[PDB]
Amino acid sequence: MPLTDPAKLQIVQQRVFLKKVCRKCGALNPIRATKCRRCHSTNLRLKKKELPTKKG
Ligand SMILES: [Zn+2]
Repeated sequence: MPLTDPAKLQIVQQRVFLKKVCRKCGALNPIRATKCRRCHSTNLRLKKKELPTKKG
């Protein structure tokens, strides 16, 4: 991301798991966060992990 840190304790350092975006605000929280840092409503959805080519 535009904020290019060296390596936080997040998925920035080569992870296939994306971040979670609040379905209320659209606030994307770290995979470490338990809930939204906007409304604290625990209403987050992790972005489409997607697939490589086939299922598995
Ligand atoms: Zn929210």
